[PDB]
Amino acid sequence: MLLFCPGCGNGLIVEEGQRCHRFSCNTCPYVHNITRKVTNRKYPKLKEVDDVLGGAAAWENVDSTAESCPKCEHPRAYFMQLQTRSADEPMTTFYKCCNAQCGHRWR
Amino acid sequence: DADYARLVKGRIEKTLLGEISEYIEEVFLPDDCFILVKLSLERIRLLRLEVNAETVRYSICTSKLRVKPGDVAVHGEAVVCVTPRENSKSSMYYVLQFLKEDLPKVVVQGIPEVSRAVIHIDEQSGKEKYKLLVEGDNLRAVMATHGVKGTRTTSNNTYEVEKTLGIEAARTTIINEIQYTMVNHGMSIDRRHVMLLSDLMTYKGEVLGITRFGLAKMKESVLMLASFEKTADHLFDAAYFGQKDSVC
Amino acid sequence: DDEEETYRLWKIRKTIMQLCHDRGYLVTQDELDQTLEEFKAQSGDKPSEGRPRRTDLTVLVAHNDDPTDQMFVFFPEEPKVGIKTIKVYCQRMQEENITRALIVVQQGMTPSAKQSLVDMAPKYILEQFLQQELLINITEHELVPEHVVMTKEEVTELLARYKLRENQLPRIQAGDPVARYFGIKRGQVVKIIRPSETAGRYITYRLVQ
Amino acid sequence: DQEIVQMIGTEEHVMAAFGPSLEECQKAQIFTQMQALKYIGNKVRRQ
Amino acid sequence: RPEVIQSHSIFEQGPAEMMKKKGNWDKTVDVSDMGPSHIINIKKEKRETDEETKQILRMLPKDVSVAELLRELSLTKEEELLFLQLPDTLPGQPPTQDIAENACTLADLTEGQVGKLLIRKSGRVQLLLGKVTLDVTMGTACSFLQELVSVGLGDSRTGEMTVLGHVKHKLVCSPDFESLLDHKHR
Amino acid sequence: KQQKVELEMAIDTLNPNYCRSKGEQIALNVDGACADETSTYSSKLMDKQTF
RNA sequence: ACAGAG
DNA sequence: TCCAGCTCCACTTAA
DNA sequence: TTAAGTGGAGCTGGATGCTCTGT
Ligand SMILES: [Zn+2]
Ligand SMILES: [Zn+2]
Repeated sequence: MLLFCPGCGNGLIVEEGQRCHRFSCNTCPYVHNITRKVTNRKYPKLKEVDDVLGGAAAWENVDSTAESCPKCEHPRAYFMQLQTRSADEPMTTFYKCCNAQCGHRWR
Repeated sequence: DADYARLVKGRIEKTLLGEISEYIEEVFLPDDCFILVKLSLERIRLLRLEVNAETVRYSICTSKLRVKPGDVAVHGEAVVCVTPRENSKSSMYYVLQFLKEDLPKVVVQGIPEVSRAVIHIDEQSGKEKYKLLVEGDNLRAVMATHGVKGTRTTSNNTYEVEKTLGIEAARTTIINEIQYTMVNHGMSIDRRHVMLLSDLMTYKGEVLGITRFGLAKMKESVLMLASFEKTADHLFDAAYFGQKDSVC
Repeated sequence: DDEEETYRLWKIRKTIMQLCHDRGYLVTQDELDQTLEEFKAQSGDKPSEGRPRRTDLTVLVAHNDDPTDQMFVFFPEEPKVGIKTIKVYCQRMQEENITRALIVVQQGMTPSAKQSLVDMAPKYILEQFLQQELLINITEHELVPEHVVMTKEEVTELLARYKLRENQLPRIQAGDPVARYFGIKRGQVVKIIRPSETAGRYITYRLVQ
Repeated sequence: DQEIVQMIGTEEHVMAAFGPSLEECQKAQIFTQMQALKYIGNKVRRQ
Repeated sequence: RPEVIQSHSIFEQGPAEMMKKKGNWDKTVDVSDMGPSHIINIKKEKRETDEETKQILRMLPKDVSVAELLRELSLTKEEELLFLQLPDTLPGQPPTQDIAENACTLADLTEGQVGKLLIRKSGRVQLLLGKVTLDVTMGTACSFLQELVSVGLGDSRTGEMTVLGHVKHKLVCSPDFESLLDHKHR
Repeated sequence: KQQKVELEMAIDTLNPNYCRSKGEQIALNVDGACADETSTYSSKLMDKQTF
């Protein structure tokens, strides 16, 4: 990330001193000792998942005493939760039911 | 089955490191600085890919800044840290900003030249089988990946067919592609004409065009070369070499 | 991995067996039908398996001409093969007194070692193959017809039926992949049996130049 | 450099896209107006 | 570099990755409580959005003029320096100023009550400056350092400079052209 | 007239945000090494920031 | 040099 | 307005 | 340490439908 000198407002560079790494200006004496953990997370865009789970994938989210799907009222359906974008998104829930003479897709 | 098709789809399609990493961060420390990449292994398990942290370590150090393999560690089964160095060729050690946007453009699985791909199905009632449309420019790579029937794959570009399969397959590709383009617009040409065109293009062991550069290797007469394009240069060249011409 | 890598060491060796069958060398029947599960016998999977000197071939003798006409097949372990490794294979070939040798590289070759193979000798001919080409037999592809390399006593009949010279036939390059499959040189004449749309066949001829 | 990046924009990807131009300017010793004008004057085609 | 990399079917434990990641960078050399190692809390580096300066720590909605003139009287009695922009001509006459119907600004009027500021229901704020009702709107919110200083040249070449305070908010005044227009149209 | 206000402010030295190894070098670059008759800084260091 | 026509 | 040749310059191997 | 063979990048030079009918 860009960080700028409070004095002259040029761009700081990271360098190493005798006790710490420092943010340092190239044009004025100002330095800032990195005393503690500092971070910057990008969170880039992940792949699409729409055509990846279709067609009898290796799902696993099913559990004992799981709810039946609302239309058929049978537990013959899978359900999953995934991030669709990066993991700062709150996970969305989706489910699909597959029964005899019955095909549907629901949210 | 489609489960077999998506493995070989992901085996050839260009998959970026920035497309499988959930967060890519710099971490500044009082003793060190590096870049930390945590592989979202859930989306690795869903995409059915042969990639983990040791594969990403090997995908790094292929055309990136000359980073050393010692500079990259595999501390977990997700995290991959890249300690940068001084490039020392018009570069400052603050090159972490270069790798912060450049490291998500390395490829960990697939072919570098393939743009995208799509699973294609048929419609006929007798069967349901899955062919594969690869918008790419590397024929030898698609013929070599496990799971793709290399005895039965073709291309549009005649240069790749000449480079991979030979001159005779390039002749057959020219025939089939000219006839396919003529069929798709409601026209019809007997196959002897396109056969004569393809045998005229491939009778010197190389696919020559119908440009002024392919005609300058097929035809020998100075007047035939100079009555079409670049009229003056052939005249001074035939004056220089003392080239006699036939009137045949 | 350890399944995709041994699959390649199966398929490359099988394609080289079919290549040596096509040129005229001695390949028995139990080497062409070598299944992967039967390939797991002479060497196992990767760490006990040996690439560079354990999967070589020097059994290949030309059964037609003479049992001394022999030909190497090597698997260099490093990706880029330098001059020194070519010197190693050269002194090995010198000691065994073989004249022909194939090389199956893994990624490519450094540019001076490719230049070395041109001027080793006119008697020490070597043929560089990449292994990404040998993963599929280009003869068995549906776009490439059957080629048959002709003898001189058939080329003399060909030039007598059409009353030609040699330099009026069509051409095929020395660096063509199907030309490098049969190892043909400047001067030989190939026969291409092109398939028709009917049940018939067409016969064309090319010159290697 | 701060006022230049202010006039360009204060979003994150805008600064990320503009960063390798500040990194080029700091490679040369251009930090002053007279230095920048001396750099430009050595690139002018003379009339 | 060994190329034939090996993989396995087993599923990674969530906490095992979390604690491995934790152990990779939670190490700290902050034990050096020394002068050089110390750092001044009031001279942190400037993260670029000036409202969002704090990147490192010890651990917005847009306001309207009725919400500014409600907090400065009810929430706190403390005085605040506003910087308001008026229109170019104020509805006055230059008093015997040697004229042409030119611009009448604040450099021509005298001291005294010059107007009454009317705050209305539903957020309307008007500056009634005589027979005309003007309109008052917020300006671009400045978030940098503005200082209302004084300069006194009490003598020929020496004098005093005094700082009076800081300026945070801005007001922009404009004539209500619809209301000035609806009296006599054209 | 033509209002052009030039200030000068003094930054301290004993704070840890003042790398003296760079201040000595920049003061040696700006000042004459021992002249000090007319000189932008009084001491051996950069003490001011002019506006 | 421009406009037409097929 | 679009596209093959020609020439300059870094980039590894090898001695 | 450096000689050398080969990649990649910028510059350069070529080309762009057939006729009549008039001012
Ligand atoms: Zn600074
Ligand atoms: Zn159902």
